[PDB]
Amino acid sequence: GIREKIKLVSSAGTGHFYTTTKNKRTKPEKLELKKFDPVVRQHVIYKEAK
Amino acid sequence: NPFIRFEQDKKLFRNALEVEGLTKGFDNGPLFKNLNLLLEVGEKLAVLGTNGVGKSTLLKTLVGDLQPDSGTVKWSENARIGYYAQDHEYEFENDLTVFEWMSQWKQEGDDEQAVRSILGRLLFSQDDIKKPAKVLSGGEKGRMLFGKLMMQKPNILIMDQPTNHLDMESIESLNMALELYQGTLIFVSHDREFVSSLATRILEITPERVIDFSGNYEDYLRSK
Amino acid sequence: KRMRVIREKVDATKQYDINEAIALLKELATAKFVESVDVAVNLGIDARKSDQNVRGATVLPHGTGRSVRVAVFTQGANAEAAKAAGAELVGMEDLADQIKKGEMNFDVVIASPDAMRVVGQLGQVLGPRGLMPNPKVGTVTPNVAEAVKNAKAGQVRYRNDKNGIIHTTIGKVDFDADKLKENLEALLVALKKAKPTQAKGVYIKKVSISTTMGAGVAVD
Amino acid sequence: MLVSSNVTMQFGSKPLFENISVKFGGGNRYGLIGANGSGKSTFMKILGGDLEPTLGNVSLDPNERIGKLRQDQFAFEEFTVLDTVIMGHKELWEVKQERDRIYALPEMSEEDGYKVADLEVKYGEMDGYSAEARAGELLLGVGIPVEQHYGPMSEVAPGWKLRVLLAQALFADPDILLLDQPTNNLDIDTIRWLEQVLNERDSTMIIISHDRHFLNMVCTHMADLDYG
RNA sequence: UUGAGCCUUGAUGUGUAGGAUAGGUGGGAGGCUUUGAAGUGUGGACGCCAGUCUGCAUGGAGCCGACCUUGAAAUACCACC
Ligand SMILES: Nc1ncnc2c1ncn2[C@@H]1O[C@H](COP(=O)(O)OP(=O)(O)OP(=O)(O)O)[C@@H](O)[C@H]1O
Ligand SMILES: Nc1ncnc2c1ncn2[C@@H]1O[C@H](COP(=O)(O)OP(=O)(O)OP(=O)(O)O)[C@@H](O)[C@H]1O
Ligand code: NA
Ligand code: NA
Repeated sequence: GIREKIKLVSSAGTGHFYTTTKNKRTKPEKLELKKFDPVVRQHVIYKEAK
Repeated sequence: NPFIRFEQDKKLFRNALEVEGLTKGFDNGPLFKNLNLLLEVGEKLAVLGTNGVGKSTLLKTLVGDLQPDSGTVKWSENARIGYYAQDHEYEFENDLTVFEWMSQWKQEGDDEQAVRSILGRLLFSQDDIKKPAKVLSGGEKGRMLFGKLMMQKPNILIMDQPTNHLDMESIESLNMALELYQGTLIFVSHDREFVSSLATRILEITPERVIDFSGNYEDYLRSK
Repeated sequence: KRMRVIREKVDATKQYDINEAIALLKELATAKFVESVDVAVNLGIDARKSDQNVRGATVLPHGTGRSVRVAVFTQGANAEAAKAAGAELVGMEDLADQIKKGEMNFDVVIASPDAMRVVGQLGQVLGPRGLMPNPKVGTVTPNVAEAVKNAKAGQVRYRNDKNGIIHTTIGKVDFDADKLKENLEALLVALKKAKPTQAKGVYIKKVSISTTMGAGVAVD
Repeated sequence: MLVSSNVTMQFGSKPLFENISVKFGGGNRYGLIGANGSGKSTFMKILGGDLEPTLGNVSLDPNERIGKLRQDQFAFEEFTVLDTVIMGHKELWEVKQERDRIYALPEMSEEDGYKVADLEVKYGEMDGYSAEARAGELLLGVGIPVEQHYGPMSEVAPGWKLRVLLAQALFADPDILLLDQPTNNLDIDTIRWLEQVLNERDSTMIIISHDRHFLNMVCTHMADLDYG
């Protein structure tokens, strides 16, 4: 529907991303969640991308 | 085509302006010497002149912001002055939103409705009013100041330079809005068609004599 | 006379040889002067780009033929070491505001990183002419004693114009022809060594040794 | 000899111009027009490369010069008139500010040693030693008198303020994204003046003004951005 | 007839402030001039209109340069563009 797909690309430098959905009409700003990066095995920040 | 119309609140009857002698000059030869003036409740008084002769400094001291070496400007008994400055950027600050910024300007209307309609009448969609009022651009900055005088209902108007960023359709709406306006306004515009069609009583500024009045501005140039 | 007779005698349509060029260069002898003859090499770069610029200094085996009044604007121990190198200045701003204000100029500028005084003292007068030694060119270096000897040794400086062509002093007529050839080879090799990395196309196209008061002849 | 490329932008709900795909080049001046509050100013703001779009179609030409007059004609009441014109050269301005922290620095560091030399050699390479004089002749050439060269921009009439801001844009650049709505300078005399300057200059320029007559005399192509 | 590229030569290109319509790099301050000059009158062309400019003999052999306000020096000179 109105909810489209984004990917949260990690900030640890490695290429890893959690893919989710986000409604843009209500909120046009980015998403920032501290998630787990299996490449470096640590909890790092995941800024929205794509 | 935004739909704007200005309506009065008390409608003074005899006259508005009273200027005896202005003699205001910043750091050079004074831009005007005396400028005896009277408005007489109407007389849309298009101030004119080439840029750099001080038509905006005349209006700024005509409203009482810049103190002149004059002897006061003597507004009427119940004048409600509405100002649309040539530069308008101090108003759009402190990161109020579109709905927030518009809301404080009112006297009797309600806060939720009757200000959404006025703000939304001039082409502001539902999702356009939930963003900061400083991020607006150009005509929307101008369109706010037209809406600002909607609810204020200024009995006497100024409109320093109204047709600046408007998109050739708001100009047709603004030209129509001031045409049926009842009351007094003292504007200075630079284009010809806006001044020509809109009612006028010319006061051109050239060094040193300030020529006053020739009628329609279709006759002011015809006299040349 | 000479400027209208050197034109027909020496033709620019044909490209000459190195050995002949030095011989014809001294062949003129029309103008009695020091005649510091020189060469302008058409470097192939895009001077519009800031990464293709060539700006450095090199030393010739025989020298420039003249000692530059290398004032040392390096306050501290550099002045003590540079006092025995033959410098006409000490490390301070004294030779830049009163000495360098009404004074005309020095020959070269020796810089000391420990003193940020002569950097602004020259300003639009001592720097507007380009006399300020670039930090990467060795004019302003961590030390002052080593550079002073090399500066007097004939550390020639070369920069591109707006087009990207380089010409700097190589020697005088008083130097014998064999000396000049080695001096020319010293410039070309260091110029070729310092040629940048984003330099598409052929680098050296035209090389033309010229007289101070005469003409210039193509070499290759 | 180069051209520009495509972009796509959105500041929230209902994205604005949705996969634009255009090219600007040659000598023709694309007059860009559009209704209020729809692309235009922010479309070519993206083109300047200072801010990047959301969908990111990208439009690159990083070799030649871009000079941009903007809509905020009062964005500098502080800088003196000579400083605003010099600041039109972005590389020169940013270099000078970090260079100018010499007399404001009472103590110098070791790493500052060659840093001040590194900035100064860049200053001379792009010949900032004439920027004040180079602008002055140009600034005098657009009609600004000498006596106000060193004065602040706060004390300059807005009609005059466009003549300074156009001189800032004209800094030897073979394209200009002109946000010039000749708002204050509508003397007809000054309007007729600005029509000669742009017409007799060969550049792949863009003009955005709402003046129907002004777009006739100058622009050759139009790039209306109306529906989507 | 008209566009586009290439070679060759010659011309060509200030306000701020001056003796002057000085493009950039600085090698240098002595070249230039009678392989006919200073100034004189005589004609193009160009010209943010003062002037560059070169066919012109006669007149016939001194002009330039350094200095001087300048961000910068100077058709004084040649070359590489
Ligand atoms: N604060 C000030 N200090 C010094 N001079 C000023 C100041 N304000 C205005 N001036 C000068 O006095 C005159 C008044 O110009 P002003 O700013 O009032 O606009 P204006 O002449 O009406 O111009 P426009 O038609 O372009 O809007 C101008 O010549 C301006 O340069
Ligand atoms: N920072 C921002 N983030 C998101 N959306 C924005 C932002 N700034 C502006 N917008 C939106 O983009 C619209 C277009 O603004 P823009 O600056 O492009 O004006 P414009 O259409 O060129 O107007 P004018 O012709 O009056 O200059 C605004 O009305 C606003 O809704
Ligand atoms: Na004004
Ligand atoms: Na805009």
